[PDB]
Amino acid sequence: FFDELRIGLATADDIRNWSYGEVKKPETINYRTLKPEKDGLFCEKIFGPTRDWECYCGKYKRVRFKGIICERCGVEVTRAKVRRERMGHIELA
Amino acid sequence: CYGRSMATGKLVDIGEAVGIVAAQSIGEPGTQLTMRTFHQGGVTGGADIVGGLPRVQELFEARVPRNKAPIADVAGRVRLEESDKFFKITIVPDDGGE
Amino acid sequence: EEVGKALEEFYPADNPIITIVKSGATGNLTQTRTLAGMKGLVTNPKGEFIPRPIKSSFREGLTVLEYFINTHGARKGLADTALRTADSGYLTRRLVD
Amino acid sequence: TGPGNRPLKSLSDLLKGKQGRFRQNLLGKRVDYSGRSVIVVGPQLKLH
Amino acid sequence: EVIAEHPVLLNRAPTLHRLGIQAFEPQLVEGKAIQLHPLVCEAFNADFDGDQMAVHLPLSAEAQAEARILMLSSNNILSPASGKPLAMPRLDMVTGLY
Amino acid sequence: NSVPGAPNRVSFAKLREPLEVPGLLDVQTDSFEWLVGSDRWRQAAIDRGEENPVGGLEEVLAELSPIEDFSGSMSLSFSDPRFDEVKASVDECKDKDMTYAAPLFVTAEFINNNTGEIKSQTVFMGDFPMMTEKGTFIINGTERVVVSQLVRSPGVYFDETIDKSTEKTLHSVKVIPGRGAWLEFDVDKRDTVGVRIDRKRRQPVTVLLKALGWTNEQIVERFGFSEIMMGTLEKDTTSGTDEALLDIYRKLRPGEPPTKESAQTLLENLFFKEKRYDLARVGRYKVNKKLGLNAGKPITSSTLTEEDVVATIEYLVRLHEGQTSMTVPGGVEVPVEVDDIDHFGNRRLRTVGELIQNQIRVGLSRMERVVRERMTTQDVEAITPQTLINIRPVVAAIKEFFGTSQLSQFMDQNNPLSGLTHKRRLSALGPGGLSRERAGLEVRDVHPSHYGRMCPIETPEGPNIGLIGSLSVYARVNPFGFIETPYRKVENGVVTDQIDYLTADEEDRHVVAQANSPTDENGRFTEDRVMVRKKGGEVEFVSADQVDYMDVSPRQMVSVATAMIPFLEHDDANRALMGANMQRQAVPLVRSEAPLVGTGMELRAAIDAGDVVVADKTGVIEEVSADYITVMADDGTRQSYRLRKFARSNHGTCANQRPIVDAGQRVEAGQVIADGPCTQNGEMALGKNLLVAIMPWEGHNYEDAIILSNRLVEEDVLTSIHIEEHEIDARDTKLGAEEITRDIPNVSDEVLADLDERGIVRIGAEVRDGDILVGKVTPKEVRDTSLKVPHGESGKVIGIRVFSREDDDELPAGVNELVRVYVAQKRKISDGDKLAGRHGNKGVIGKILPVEDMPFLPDGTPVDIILNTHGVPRRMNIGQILETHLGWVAKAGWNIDVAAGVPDWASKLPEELYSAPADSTVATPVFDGAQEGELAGLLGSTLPNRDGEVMVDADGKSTLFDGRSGEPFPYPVTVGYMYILKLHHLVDDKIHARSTGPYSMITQQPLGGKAQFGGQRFGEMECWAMQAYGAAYTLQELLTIKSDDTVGRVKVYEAIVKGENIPEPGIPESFKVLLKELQSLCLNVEVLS
Amino acid sequence: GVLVVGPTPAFLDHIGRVLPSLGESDAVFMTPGDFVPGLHVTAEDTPEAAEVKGSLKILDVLKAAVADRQELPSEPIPIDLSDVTMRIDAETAKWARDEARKTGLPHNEARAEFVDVVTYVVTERAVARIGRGWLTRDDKHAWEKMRADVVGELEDHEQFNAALDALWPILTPEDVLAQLYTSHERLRAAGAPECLWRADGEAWTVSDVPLLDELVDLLGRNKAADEAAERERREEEAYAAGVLDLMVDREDLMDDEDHLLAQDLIDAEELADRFKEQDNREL
Ligand SMILES: [Mg+2]
Ligand SMILES: [Zn+2]
Repeated sequence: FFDELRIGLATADDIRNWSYGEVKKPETINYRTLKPEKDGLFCEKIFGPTRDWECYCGKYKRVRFKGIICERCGVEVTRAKVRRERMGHIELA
Repeated sequence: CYGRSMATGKLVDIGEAVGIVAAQSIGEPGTQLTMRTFHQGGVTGGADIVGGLPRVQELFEARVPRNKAPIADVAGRVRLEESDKFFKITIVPDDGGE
Repeated sequence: EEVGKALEEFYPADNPIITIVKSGATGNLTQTRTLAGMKGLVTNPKGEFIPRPIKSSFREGLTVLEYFINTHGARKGLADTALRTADSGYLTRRLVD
Repeated sequence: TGPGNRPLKSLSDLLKGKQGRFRQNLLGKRVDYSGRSVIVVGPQLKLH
Repeated sequence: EVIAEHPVLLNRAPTLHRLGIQAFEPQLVEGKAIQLHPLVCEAFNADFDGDQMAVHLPLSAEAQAEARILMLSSNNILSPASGKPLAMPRLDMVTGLY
Repeated sequence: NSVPGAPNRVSFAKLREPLEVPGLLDVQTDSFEWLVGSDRWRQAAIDRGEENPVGGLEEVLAELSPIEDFSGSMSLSFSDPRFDEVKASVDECKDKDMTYAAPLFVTAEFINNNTGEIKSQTVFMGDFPMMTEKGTFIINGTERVVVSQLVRSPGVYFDETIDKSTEKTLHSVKVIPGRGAWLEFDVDKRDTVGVRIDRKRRQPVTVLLKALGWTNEQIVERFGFSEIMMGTLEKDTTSGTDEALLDIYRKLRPGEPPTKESAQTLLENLFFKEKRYDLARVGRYKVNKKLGLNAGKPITSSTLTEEDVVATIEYLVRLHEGQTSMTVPGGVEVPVEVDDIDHFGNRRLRTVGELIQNQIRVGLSRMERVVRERMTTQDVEAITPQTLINIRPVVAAIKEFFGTSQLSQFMDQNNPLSGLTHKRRLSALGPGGLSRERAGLEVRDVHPSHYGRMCPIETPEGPNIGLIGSLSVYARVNPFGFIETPYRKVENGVVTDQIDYLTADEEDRHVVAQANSPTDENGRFTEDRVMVRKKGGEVEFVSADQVDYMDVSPRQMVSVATAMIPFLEHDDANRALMGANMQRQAVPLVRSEAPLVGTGMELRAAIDAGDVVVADKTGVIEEVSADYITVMADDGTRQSYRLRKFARSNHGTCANQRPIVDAGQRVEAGQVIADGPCTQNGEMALGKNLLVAIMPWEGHNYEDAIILSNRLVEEDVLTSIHIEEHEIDARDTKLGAEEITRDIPNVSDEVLADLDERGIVRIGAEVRDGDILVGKVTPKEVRDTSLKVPHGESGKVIGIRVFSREDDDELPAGVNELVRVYVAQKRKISDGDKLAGRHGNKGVIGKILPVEDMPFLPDGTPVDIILNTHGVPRRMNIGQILETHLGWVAKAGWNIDVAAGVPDWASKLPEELYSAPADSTVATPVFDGAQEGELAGLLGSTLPNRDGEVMVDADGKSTLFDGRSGEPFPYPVTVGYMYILKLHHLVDDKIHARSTGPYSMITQQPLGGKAQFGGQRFGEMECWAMQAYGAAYTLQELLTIKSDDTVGRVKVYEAIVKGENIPEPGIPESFKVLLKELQSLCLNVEVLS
Repeated sequence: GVLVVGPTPAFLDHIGRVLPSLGESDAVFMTPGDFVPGLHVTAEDTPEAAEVKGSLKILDVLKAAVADRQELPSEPIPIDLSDVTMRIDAETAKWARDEARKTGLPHNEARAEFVDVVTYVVTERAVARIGRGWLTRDDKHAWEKMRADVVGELEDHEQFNAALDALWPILTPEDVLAQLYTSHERLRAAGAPECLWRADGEAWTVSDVPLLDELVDLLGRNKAADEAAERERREEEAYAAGVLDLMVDREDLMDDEDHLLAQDLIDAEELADRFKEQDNREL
């Protein structure tokens, strides 16, 4: 367990550490095909799958094997709603 | 400093929440006490004395009583004068002055 | 008051209605007076006193007017018993805070 | 001012209101492993 | 074989103090009403004119022990407000012993 | 008696009833008659009423017609409503879920002023629901009650009050119509009179006066006795009539382009035009008698005026100034005073007919707007009413009053009396009265205007105390909706036999006496200082010459469920309330038994309710079976009464009728031919007489708990039948058809054995939680969503009610079939079930004892119910002791030994009460009944037992034996017979438990409730109590592993089923989302350790 | 209530010896010089200037005395901002003073109308930069900078608001007289004679007390002061709402029969209105 709780200001270093990618593109989703966008809002290429176990590409959609970084999308197939426990970031000019 | 526990009868333990017990013990019998009349509207019944839950909320908030009375600022003796409807009181200190 | 006095006197000690009281099991002598003596004065819905008292007990049986004017304060006690809980809760939440 | 006449939402507006982990429920939790019934007396019983 | 030595908490609302929740050892009875010792009925403020009661069950050893030790009715004989006993002879018992 | 087959029930009554109990649902049938303008009401009114009796439909139409257009060219008018016979009957409407309605037709005439042509037609207005002779409506099968409404009558009401801040006594005035806008006036905390036209900004008062065409000379001649009103004048920057109308049209229509003619047409077409503002005849009459106007005149003109808007101000101003007397310039003198708001001369009753009138009015207004929309868009002289008229709106209003309202309620039938008190009910809630803003504490109280009009006792126990009540038994309703009660006219001190139905306003003007007041020679009083009421309920003793009226009977101010409580003057008021409201919720028993000791108001309460069957015509009985009864009258016409057998009430109870007649029986008219669920020989029998001993036992009757014999379980004494209804629909899904079949998906064929060909369950079979009832397959190919027995339910399948579309009878949008399955359960009294008497004595059943260990009498008779001593005196309900005594005196007869004269305790007894056999029945009316002299010596008589031994002495006590030990209890115990009631509060309906199940997926806790199969609320106070013990792990457990933590409850279920240590959250879990979103805000957070 | 006027309260010594219920609860003694709640300037008599300031021909002065404070700039007080140009002139100030006089409302009441008119004036330079706007928004939304400069200038205001306070100052009625007696052109500017002149204004006499009173009817009030009292009232009512949320719900009851609760007889507002200090004093 724990005993104490401390806060403080966050530099760019700790954030660059927390996030595993970069956000660059302005859009949420695509209506047509209802498939998420890329490199922007609703990261489907950094955090992991759309819902779970998949990648943006569907190249990998099975449970037997996990962690194989999609050689197309560079994606780690896993579950448990990671994209809710995942923070991106940007390096604004 | 707290003392013993009234439930166990033995000296109180370490970690025992003794503020919640106090709140409960004081609040539970709050229905056995007088209160402010429950009527929609009327005259302020505080003209007469009302000294139940009102007095208790008063004290626990430490607001200024209604039927306030002054207290001795310095020991000594008293000199009492009465005009029409006004009381004057002068305390003269036994050792000091002013 | 005189009736309650004369009534706790007149009654023996082997009586059950007095025994259950003086034993601390239940009850009061106010109820025993209301039952075998007189109900006495009753309240308006304002909360004031009706100066015409109920000289009848729940043994003699109450007249129609007496019963009607007792109902006044008999309904005014079902809400009080609820608002008092909200007041108590206010103060208790303060103290627990 | 978002579409129409509204104040557009914001990160640090989540917590000024009822929503957020910081606001206290003042309610219950409708707990599992629980029940309700009517009580009768048993005088053949021990306190425990 | 499983209802044994496993306590259960009995609660009755409104709960204005801690004796309104007490731990008890279950005795399995035929029927659909809960049998309640007549001495825990002044804390609970319970009677048998229809009143209901809620039952909660602990699962973790820690909570089982907290019930067996802190909550058990054979330990909360007294009020944590004046030291007075609560689980003491009421009306029938009183008139019998008197 | 006065009823043909009246089983004799001797009475201790010492007073005579100069007025019989009027009808007890004549407040729900007179109003519907009025509405539909039946001929009965027509005659009744022509007797005492105008010579042009208009109904409620007639009036609505007359106010609607004639529908002229802006061009005053073409006009439409309605008249002559007319009802044709009902399509179905009550029983058919229920069997088929139809509605009890009659077609309504109306003559529509269409005039054209251009050409003087007429196009009359008898147009159809839709089916109109009808009020059944039992005072009910039938809607889609269900019996429903339209409960009356208590509302503030239209008129002017002046209310003094106190300013929250200045604590200054001020005044006010409010004018409220039946339809239109309000008009208020005030005298402010600064002595400036002002007005609040249509509850808008408070502008001054002289503004209005000018807007009506008044010159300061007039304002100063009418007024001028005052100096706050002149001072208000002086500070009217808006001097000038038209400037004032501009001010008003501005405050009302602010900014938008004004106009003078628009101004006058607004100030006129808001108060003075009788289409946007109406004071119904009652408001007009109130205003007139209040202000001193239009004395003895033809009230025909029912709208506001300009003289009253001035006399109102004048009244107000002489009020603020303490003047008690007023006189309008030309009116009559008047008292100046404030007007109470709970008083019933100001409160009035909207009966069912008025409610339906109003909703029809709404529908007709909409149909009128449509008529106009459709009248100036279609070639003239070619448009006919049938083209101008679309009835579809009206029906909706009707179909929206019953189907979904608050005053149209599912019928409250746990028993005949439950439904008969649901009809004489007076509700202060619903659209038109106080809804939520005034549920306070001064409207929920009793008012001396309730005497004879509203019961001071019968009011439910829940949240609607003081809001809902029940009408008295001798009370009726004026045509203006004010409630009336009768009194007897005293002339010189001698009670006349003449009746007068007064209302509160009239009553407050005289001295109303009491029924028990003595009389010696054709009326004159015996005493000199007789007791009476007065204006403000001020009971007083006064000389018998000051008296002007008198109450016909005691029990005037009580209701049905409260005139059926013997020895009520011996029971306090809260426990009498309990007794009534528990006598409502009493479940019918298999075989019913009527009280030995009762009241005279148990025969009528069953006749005047409708669950009994009575003869429509004198005659003999031609055939008697369990279901049908067939009578041959004297006229030769043959009647046939069909009886309800094991039908389900709206509350699960049974509704079985049974005949009480033999073939060849010369019945009279009004004679009971069948008994209902809770009647015996035609009188309410809601419970049973039981042998009771008032004594404590070995702890098993502690704190209002009580004990029983196993006899009441062997002989099926307190047994009751309960029926349940389960329905399933085969509705469309767009993937195929929801089919009802027996080829269920793969399941045990053993479940498919009690199912008939069509996959529905077979009558006579017995069921149990989970057992299939009807196999319904919704397409996928096929799934299994069948109707299975719920949790904690079982019984025999009585019968079935199927509704198909292959008949096209009727089914809602998208349905193809409905199946209703009924299941019955015989429920015996059991440990936990609630039990009660008519006196508020209630309790649960702690112990059921074998008769061999029950306190028995020297004759071997074991008592049947043991009740404790400790609850009687602190609860103040000794009426049950008196009931016990008299029950003994009646089950064992009596013979007063008159050989040596009549004892002095019997000098007031009615002869024919000097003797009676065993199992006799008596009556003790609530306030004129058995006394204590008439009951003390009447306990000695007590005819001996079969062996000559008297088992109860003159004090009410016997000598019992411990059925366990064998020795006699060393003191005599009080024994007798008590009437005991079984209640709907049963334990098979309350026992609820849960370990796992479905959650709410919104708050993500378990659901709340018993049908939802939910959990129990662990609240805040409980958390406090759980902290004061110092218990942290139980609290963690309760707040995480049970309600919210959705990844922990699974781990817990698995742990337990596997038998491993129940885990612990290594680090709290509600924290992570907040951790993320505070980190996302660039605030470093570090869970330390 | 009751009011008694005169030098000696010995007249109020009768109301107290025959009607004590008032002589110590209701009656109020005042002297010509105590009419105002907060000062008892009685000994400060004055020569025949009284006649002037004790007769309704002074009302005119009062009105004009405010007119001598509905002032206009001597020269355009420049708009001290970078990307705009001063439009403040006797032109705009004149337009707006006339507009404010034209609603017939006291000074502090029409402050708001004055300020709104001046904001819609400066809207000119907000959108009339040269021809109109000149930004890529002015083809569909001609008012992006209109209501981003004018709805931001109530925030970039200190200069604007303070240099407005010269032409429509929030007068506390004590100052309008202090700096009406010291000056020498105010007396004539507002219509007053010159006897009224005096150096120290705060040296108040008996004949300036009713004037001080009338000033409060001539000026108005802030109308926006009680803004935190609303916060505290709302939070007290919320605490009471929570008190009621704690209590047992009719559907979670463990009693035998339903009964009255407090949630169906009282609300947060009234439950909170009775735990307030609700101080009370005599009339
Ligand atoms: Mg109870
Ligand atoms: Zn991929």
